[PDB]
Amino acid sequence: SVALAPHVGMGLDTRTQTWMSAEGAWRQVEKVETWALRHPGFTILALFLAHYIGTSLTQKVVIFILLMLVTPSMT
Amino acid sequence: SVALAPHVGMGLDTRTQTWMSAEGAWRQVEKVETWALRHPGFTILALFLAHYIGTSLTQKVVIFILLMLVTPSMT
Amino acid sequence: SVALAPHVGMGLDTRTQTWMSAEGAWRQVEKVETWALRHPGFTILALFLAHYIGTSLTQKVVIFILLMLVTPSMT
Amino acid sequence: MRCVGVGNRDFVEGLSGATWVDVVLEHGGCVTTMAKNKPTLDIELQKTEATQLATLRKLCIEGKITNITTDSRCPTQGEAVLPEEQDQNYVCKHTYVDRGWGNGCGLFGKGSLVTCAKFQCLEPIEGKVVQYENLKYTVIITVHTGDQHQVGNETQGVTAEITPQASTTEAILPEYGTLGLECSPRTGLDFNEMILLTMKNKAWMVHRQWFFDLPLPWASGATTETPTWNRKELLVTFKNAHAKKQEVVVLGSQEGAMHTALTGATEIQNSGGTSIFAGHLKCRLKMDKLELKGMSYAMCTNTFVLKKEVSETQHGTILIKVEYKGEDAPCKIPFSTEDGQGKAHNGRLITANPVVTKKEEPVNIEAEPPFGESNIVIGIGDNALKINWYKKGSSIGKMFEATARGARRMAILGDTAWDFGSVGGVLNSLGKMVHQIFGSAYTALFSGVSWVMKIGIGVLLTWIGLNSKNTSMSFSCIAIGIITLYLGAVVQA
Amino acid sequence: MRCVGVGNRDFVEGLSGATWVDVVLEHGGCVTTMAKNKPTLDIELQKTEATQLATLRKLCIEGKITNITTDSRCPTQGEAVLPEEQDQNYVCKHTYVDRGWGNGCGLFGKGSLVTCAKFQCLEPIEGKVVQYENLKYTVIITVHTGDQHQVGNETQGVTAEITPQASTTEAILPEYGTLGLECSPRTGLDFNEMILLTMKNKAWMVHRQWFFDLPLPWASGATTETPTWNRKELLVTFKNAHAKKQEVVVLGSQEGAMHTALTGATEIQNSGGTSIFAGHLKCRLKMDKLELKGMSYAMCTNTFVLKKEVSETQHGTILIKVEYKGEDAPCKIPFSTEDGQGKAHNGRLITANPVVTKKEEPVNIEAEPPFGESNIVIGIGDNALKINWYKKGSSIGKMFEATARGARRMAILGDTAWDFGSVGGVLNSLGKMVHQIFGSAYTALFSGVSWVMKIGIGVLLTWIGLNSKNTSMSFSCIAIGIITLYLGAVVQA
Amino acid sequence: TQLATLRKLCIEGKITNITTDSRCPTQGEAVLPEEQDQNYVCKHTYVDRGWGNGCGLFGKGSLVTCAKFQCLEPIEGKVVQYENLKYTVIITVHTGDQ
Amino acid sequence: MKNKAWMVHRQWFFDLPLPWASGATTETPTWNRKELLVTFKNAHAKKQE
Amino acid sequence: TQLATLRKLCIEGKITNITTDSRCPTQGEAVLPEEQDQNYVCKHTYVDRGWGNGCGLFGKGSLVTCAKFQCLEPIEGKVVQYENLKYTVIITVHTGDQ
Amino acid sequence: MKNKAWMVHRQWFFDLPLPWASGATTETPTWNRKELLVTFKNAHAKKQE
Amino acid sequence: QVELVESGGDVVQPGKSLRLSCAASGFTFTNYAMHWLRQAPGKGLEWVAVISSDVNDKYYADSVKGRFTISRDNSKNTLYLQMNSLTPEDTAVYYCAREQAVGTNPWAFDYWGQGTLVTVSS
Amino acid sequence: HIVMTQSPLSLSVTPGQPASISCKSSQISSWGSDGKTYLYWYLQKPGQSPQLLIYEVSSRFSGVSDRFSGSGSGTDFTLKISRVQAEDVGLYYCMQGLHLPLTFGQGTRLEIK
Ligand SMILES: *[C@@H]1O[C@H](CO)[C@@H](O[C@@H]2O[C@H](CO)[C@@H](O[C@@H]3O[C@H](CO[C@@H]4O[C@H](CO)[C@@H](O)[C@H](O)[C@@H]4O)[C@@H](O)[C@H](O[C@H]4O[C@H](CO)[C@@H](O)[C@H](O)[C@@H]4O)[C@@H]3O)[C@H](O)[C@H]2NC(C)=O)[C@H](O)[C@H]1NC(C)=O
Ligand SMILES: *[C@@H]1O[C@H](CO)[C@@H](O[C@@H]2O[C@H](CO)[C@@H](O[C@@H]3O[C@H](CO[C@@H]4O[C@H](CO)[C@@H](O)[C@H](O)[C@@H]4O)[C@@H](O)[C@H](O[C@H]4O[C@H](CO)[C@@H](O)[C@H](O)[C@@H]4O)[C@@H]3O)[C@H](O)[C@H]2NC(C)=O)[C@H](O)[C@H]1NC(C)=O
Ligand SMILES: *[C@@H]1O[C@H](CO)[C@@H](O[C@@H]2O[C@H](CO)[C@@H](O[C@@H]3O[C@H](CO[C@@H]4O[C@H](CO)[C@@H](O)[C@H](O)[C@@H]4O)[C@@H](O)[C@H](O[C@H]4O[C@H](CO)[C@@H](O)[C@H](O)[C@@H]4O)[C@@H]3O)[C@H](O)[C@H]2NC(C)=O)[C@H](O)[C@H]1NC(C)=O
Ligand SMILES: *[C@@H]1O[C@H](CO)[C@@H](O[C@@H]2O[C@H](CO)[C@@H](O[C@@H]3O[C@H](CO)[C@@H](O)[C@H](O)[C@@H]3O)[C@H](O)[C@H]2NC(C)=O)[C@H](O)[C@H]1NC(C)=O
Ligand SMILES: *[C@@H]1O[C@H](CO)[C@@H](O[C@@H]2O[C@H](CO)[C@@H](O[C@@H]3O[C@H](CO)[C@@H](O)[C@H](O)[C@@H]3O)[C@H](O)[C@H]2NC(C)=O)[C@H](O)[C@H]1NC(C)=O
Ligand SMILES: *[C@@H]1O[C@H](CO)[C@@H](O[C@@H]2O[C@H](CO)[C@@H](O)[C@H](O)[C@H]2NC(C)=O)[C@H](O)[C@H]1NC(C)=O
Repeated sequence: SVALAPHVGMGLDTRTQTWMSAEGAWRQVEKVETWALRHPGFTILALFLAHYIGTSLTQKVVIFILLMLVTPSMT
Repeated sequence: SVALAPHVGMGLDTRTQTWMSAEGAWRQVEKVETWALRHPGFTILALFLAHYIGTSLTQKVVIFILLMLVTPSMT
Repeated sequence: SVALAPHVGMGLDTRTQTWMSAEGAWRQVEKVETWALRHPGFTILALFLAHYIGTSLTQKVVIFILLMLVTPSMT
Repeated sequence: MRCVGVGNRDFVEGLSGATWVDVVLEHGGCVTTMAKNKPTLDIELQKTEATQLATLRKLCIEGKITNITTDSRCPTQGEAVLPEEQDQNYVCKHTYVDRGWGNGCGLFGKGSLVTCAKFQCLEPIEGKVVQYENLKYTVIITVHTGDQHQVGNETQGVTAEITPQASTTEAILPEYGTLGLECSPRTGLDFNEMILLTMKNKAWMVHRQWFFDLPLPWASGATTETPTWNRKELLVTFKNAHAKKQEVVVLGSQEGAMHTALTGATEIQNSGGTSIFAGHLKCRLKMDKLELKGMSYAMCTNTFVLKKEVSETQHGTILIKVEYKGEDAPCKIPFSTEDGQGKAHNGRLITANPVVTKKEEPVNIEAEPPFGESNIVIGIGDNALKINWYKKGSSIGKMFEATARGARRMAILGDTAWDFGSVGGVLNSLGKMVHQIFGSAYTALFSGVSWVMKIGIGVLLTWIGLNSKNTSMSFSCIAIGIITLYLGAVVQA
Repeated sequence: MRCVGVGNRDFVEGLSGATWVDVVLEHGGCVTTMAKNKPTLDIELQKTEATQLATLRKLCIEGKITNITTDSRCPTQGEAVLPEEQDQNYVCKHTYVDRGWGNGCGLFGKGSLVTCAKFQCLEPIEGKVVQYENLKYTVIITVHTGDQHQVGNETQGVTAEITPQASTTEAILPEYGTLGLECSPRTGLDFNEMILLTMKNKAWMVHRQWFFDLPLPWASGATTETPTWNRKELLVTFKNAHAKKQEVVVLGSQEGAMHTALTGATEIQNSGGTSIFAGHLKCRLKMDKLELKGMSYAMCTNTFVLKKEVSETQHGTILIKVEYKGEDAPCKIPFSTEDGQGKAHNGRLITANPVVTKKEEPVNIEAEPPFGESNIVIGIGDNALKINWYKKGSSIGKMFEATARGARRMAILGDTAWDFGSVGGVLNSLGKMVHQIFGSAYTALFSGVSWVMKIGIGVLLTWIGLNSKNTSMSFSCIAIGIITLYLGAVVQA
Repeated sequence: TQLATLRKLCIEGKITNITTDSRCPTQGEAVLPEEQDQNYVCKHTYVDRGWGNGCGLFGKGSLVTCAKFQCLEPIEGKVVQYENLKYTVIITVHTGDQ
Repeated sequence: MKNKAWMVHRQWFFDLPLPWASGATTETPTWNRKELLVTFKNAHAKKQE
Repeated sequence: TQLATLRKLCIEGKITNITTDSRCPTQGEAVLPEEQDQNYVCKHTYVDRGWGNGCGLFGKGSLVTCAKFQCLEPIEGKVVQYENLKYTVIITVHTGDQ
Repeated sequence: MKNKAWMVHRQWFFDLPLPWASGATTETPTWNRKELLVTFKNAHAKKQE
Repeated sequence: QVELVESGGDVVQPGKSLRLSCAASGFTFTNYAMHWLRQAPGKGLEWVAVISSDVNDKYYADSVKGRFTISRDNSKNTLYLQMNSLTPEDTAVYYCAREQAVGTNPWAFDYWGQGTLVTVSS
Repeated sequence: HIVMTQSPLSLSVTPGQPASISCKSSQISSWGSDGKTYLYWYLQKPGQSPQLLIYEVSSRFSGVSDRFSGSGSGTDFTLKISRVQAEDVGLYYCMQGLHLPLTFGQGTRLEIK
């Protein structure tokens, strides 16, 4: 559907509020949080994958964050 | 046949658009694509020949690509 | 164009004579002959490339012959 | 005014000591030539027609076969002879057919029969050639005079005719003066190497040497009710199906395959006159007889009302259209573009003299603003009209675009692009010579390679240069590879 | 012969010690259970229904906003209070608008206001659950009787009802005996995590938690015509600009907005009784009392004639259609197979035993040939009908196709796939337990990964397994890479 | 003001006149005379059919379902020009008025 | 839409996936890219809806 | 005998009703009403339009030219099913005959 | 073709670059790759025939 | 939210003409195929006429054929029903109805207008 | 023209009981191309313009209490009202929609007993 592709980062912004500022600020993060709450095992999988693909510690943390943020975002 | 040897590369280029140049550019590789998707075993044969004639990776690659490009035409 | 990719090599050979096989055999090399006699400098270029890519005489020869066979077609 | 929105124009500013500027008129795009105290004037090649074509060679797409005649010998009696084989009108080929007693020879074995059939072509391909004694280059010149109906109109302008017989012609711009327009048309497009190849009421401009290498029956080329075809066996096809007898087939209408065989050629009109619509002409411009209309007029003294909102050409020029609401005689329009937050003068008119001829008619001044944000001022300076406009971009971006345009023009015009806007200097001759030599070598050893094949050769050369240890070999090969990639990307428009 | 032609059929051979065969019926797939001496019947799970299903948590789609009311308080004293806030029918949010001497407040500063609106919802989307007591699978059974016309006939089978109350149902077949199928509908499909949601007389099967966690206002689920909703703020989109005031909007209709938020689920009918047309069911086909008809009949002698020209199905089966053109009593049809004039009998009869019940009506047989030239002799004597059929293929190809079919079955069913066509064996149970454990771990790890993310994860894990140590290389690479790639290339059904 | 409509999008659709045809296997894709109407959306697909569907040769057949599409509530996107834009500025001077 | 007007980036407006039309008002605007609304479910290879 | 056609190609076509419609440089793509029809063949390209063309905004627009298409004499494509082959073996004896 | 036949391979036939019609009898068939015959030319960006 | 209002119902002697107007609001009127409906007191509903989305596909019933004219004006968002040769049997309350938004039939009734009564007598 | 017949012309039911109406067509209302029966059902409340209840037969229009349910196929269709309220009094009209001259059935009625 068209419900994706929000008119978020176009950059032609002004002083006034957009269509749904307060309502649309936290929608994506709420979706990711509820997905992670619904499906816990993918956290274990992401920990394993980050540990066995990340050399340093910051690389581990970054790749784990990216995975946990992409999977619900990817779908 | 007259259809072979298209009048290309002569060098009498002009800022206008030449005849049928909208789609005459890519048909020389569309034929290769169709022939390769029709007959896949010659990929195996060409790869074997390229591997058995080679002292470096670059040489093997040029063997494979030139042979795979030249056989469908000779067809 | 449809004139490209002649229906050859399919393997449904029969003891009868196929269509236009009296002269359809040699036109794939007559085109190369005409193109080479039309544009002779690419012999120099192909020879230079074949010499600069080579660790043995056989490799250089196969480079030269395959390149000279493949360019007129790609034309 | 005729050269707004064309998309291939380029500004030719500056003059020589004797006020002559070279310019290469291309058929697709036009050329504006602004100058100091000269009316900026647009030039386009428009049509370059030719007349009185004389045919040189005729090929035929479609043939027809009549009177299939066969005659065979016995297995060991030699070759088979037909009486009309010696005629040049009949096409035929000898083959082998075994003949026993069922055929009636009386000796078992493998005989030989020849089947000669009459041949004629229904609608041949004409092959023309244009001799230099009949070219008609038609250069049209229009002046940037503020007019009501001139912007992009492309139908009004002074027309000058350039012929190889009469190289230089002086075109008379009305009331603005005259310009020399000394032009050399014999180096335009190498018409001694062109055959127009008219076919089915539409023409082309194929290369000459390519034409003689098509595999079709080529006729005589001289007018004759019944011509003689000399390779008739390229259309008709004989089939000896399992050695009993052979029929002949015509294999007709190679016309569709011709349309594929003409991929790189450029089309030419054929209705009435030939009217070749692709090419380029290089020639000079003498502007020592040009005058500015209205240099004796007064200064305007009333407010100007903008009639249509200002828009910008692709190249950055604003095209204003002011209308004069004031009771005064025809006079010069004061014009000064104050820059952003300052009195500085960094924008200039591209129209030499923006005068209002009549009170009623509106003029349409074209001017390029300062490259940032500015305020064009039109009027007496107290109640003047402050037409504001904002340009977006970077000057370095403009330089990059200019370099890209120059590279493309160099690739398209060969060596001739070296003297496009050349006043005539020490460097330009040397650059012309060196580019002549290098381009000659490059075309000699890259002529006829395809688009994709050229790209592949360039990539291979780049790789070889990147791997070779020798500095000279690596640099030369890398440079050749990069040039080859660019040319391959920009081969055939 | 109801099964022939569905293209998703599959054969089930062999019988257990007490002649029971476990098969797992799937909608769109009909098993064909052959046997040594039992008629080769076809079973397809016909239709699954549900009656008197209740409702819970009906949800809202689009709303109406009326009675927009506002109220503000003086700045820096108290916060805006409106009595309608306590009511469950009014939804509203607090914001800090500015006020001053223009609005009559004594002191300049930010003062809160509230704008509450009545949320009369419209077009609810009921979510209905079904419990196990009302489930009713219906199983159709067809026997290869060799009838006149039942080649692909979908209304030519006996039907048996199945419910969790009584699952060991009977099946009385005409002149063939009875078969007992002791299915278990309790483990086939979940139906305790499935919630049917109805929208505009359309409905799907969704997971319970996924339906519960939907950002739309949800009601209690009672039958009251005017219920009280919860989380109404998800559809009112309060907005304030310039901090002067705030207005309320309805945020439109989500009917098609949730119409792809619900994209992976299967559809249902929901026309009166809600037939589901999806899922699967396992059953034990104890074929002990099913003796085939016409065991003691003689064999015919007169010749046969084909009526419909013999043709091959997708799985290599041959559908011979013959009519006994004689006068003999009801008999059994002879059958013989030879390859290369050598009687090897490399042929099998999918139909258990073909007979001609009536002389006038033709009889149809489903034979199975070998992988090559084979002549099928039907009658007896010199004038017997002979059919020359050549199935093109090889045993390796058939084995690979069977492996692909089994992999698909395991990927869709899961642990239950081991029960398909499997007599009670030690190896089957040992594989079943291991696959239950591994599948539970796999689904707990991957519950909620998309079709495009499984492929990526599998590629990354096989890349890790390409270059590793201590046998983690082999384990991770082979197992997880191959399994995840297969399940990312098959998942979407 | 005086702005012009550029293009119209559709947010609600109605489907009427659902029509279907199917051909036997090893024959061309099924055809409707309605495939070439401007208002019809029509998608080819496959289907299995043998002797049960009245066709002698077993295999996968081709059926097509064309449907007439008419919109119900379009959504317009209208561009604004530059010769009609009008800004309006109030200049209130501090006079210390009542 | 429905007495609500928004300002959106021009390229984004073209990018969004809905069936569009010429825009000039007329009878029966022939819709382009109209497959985005119609969905063609196949009922497990027996028939189409 | 009894060949059933499977696919038809056409050598020669004919074009009628060349129809063009262009937009302004930054108004998006160009739309013709019969583009959605499956009988018309056409392709979108780019043509610059200034004031001579009459748009009013200088730049590079886009136009699409849809023309009706029909094939004069197509190529038939047959297929012979095995239910209709007729092999005709002829046998003659070596009997001494005149 | 043109009152003379051949015996080409099946898979080759489906790979010719010509507008392929439906194959079922119909007075007006629908061609599905029509852009392989007609050719459009945008000569120096003014108009195309 | 759809709102259909009627206008034009009045008393009239037989034979004389009258035009009935159906003003509509709350939806895009131009992309719809409006209907007309009537019901005499003490009787069932009776169909009258239909105008399609395209203005050139009008239809009428048998008992009212060749006597009534139905016409839409998209710009003014009104439906005009010009009725001629009216008789005392034809008098009834007339309902203006909308099309089915969700469904397959090209002709159906989602929403009915308020309803106007036309009285015909001598 | 399709003759439409409704089995009851008046129903008196006490509240809390089911009332069923049978409308039998004269010819088949099933459209062969799509296999959908095109029937419709309207309720005209006392002194009100009629609304819509059952588009097609299985389906149900929005804004309608869940109690109403359409049934039947092939020229003999049937409604059902699980629980009857005071607001269900009216004039239920079955109408065909298959053929263009849309014909309603004779008006039935439902009064509280
Ligand atoms: C190649 O192949 C073509 C055709 O395949 C041949 O064409 C032949 O052309 C000639 C002359 O054009 C035709 O001869 C005509 O014969 C007519 C028959 O009359 C009788 O014929 C028999 C047998 O031939 C004789 O025994 C009788 O005595 C008669 O002559 C004859 O009537 C006719 O004369 C007529 O011609 C004029 C027009 O020119 C008429 O107006 C007039 O009435 C007059 O009577 C011709 O002589 C011959 O039939 C054609 N062959 C065919 C059709 O198969 C070419 O000859 C072949 N060779 C070459 C080199 O082209
Ligand atoms: C594609 O392109 C083709 C041609 O390029 C178009 O073909 C058009 O076909 C129609 C109908 O076949 C032609 O219309 C004819 O117009 C005749 C002119 O009469 C007057 O015309 C003017 C202006 O149109 C009107 O104002 C007057 O009121 C008159 O009508 C008209 O006389 C004629 O009617 C005649 O048709 C029958 C045969 O069908 C005759 O026997 C009879 O005498 C009758 O009078 C037609 O209406 C039109 O001229 C053609 N266009 C041309 C030739 O350029 C297609 O329409 C284009 N589109 C499509 C989709 O194919
Ligand atoms: C999409 O699907 C819809 C579904 O309804 C189709 O709608 C059709 O609309 C047409 C109107 O153009 C309807 O035509 C009517 O047919 C009636 C059939 O009557 C019998 O059939 C034969 C066959 O012709 C008739 O000749 C006999 O009269 C039979 O009785 C017909 O009675 C009716 O006449 C009405 O109108 C005329 C003209 O005003 C009056 O004189 C007459 O008295 C009566 O009032 C119409 O001709 C057709 O019935 C509808 N379809 C169905 C299934 O009923 C669309 O056609 C489909 N396609 C499109 C593109 O929308
Ligand atoms: C391009 O240039 C040509 C020629 O300069 C323009 O044609 C001219 O157009 C104007 C405007 O219509 C004509 O003026 C009108 O003339 C008529 C008849 O004389 C008169 O009745 C009107 O009151 C008005 O004066 C003018 O005659 C005409 N000149 C010609 C045709 O030679 C053309 O408009 C320019 N622009 C374009 C887009 O072509
Ligand atoms: C599927 O099974 C059904 C039920 O067995 C088949 O229906 C039957 O079809 C036969 C063949 O047409 C019918 O026989 C005919 O009966 C009529 C009247 O009885 C008679 O006049 C004819 O001469 C012929 O004998 C039979 O009646 C019919 N039975 C029914 C409908 O109950 C059906 O044909 C099978 N196949 C398919 C594809 O449905
Ligand atoms: C809430 O809004 C409704 C309607 O939106 C108001 O009801 C209206 O009341 C006035 C006078 O009381 C009547 O003239 C209207 O006809 C009513 N509208 C209807 C019935 O739709 C109502 O007064 C508002 N306030 C409350 C507290 O309900």
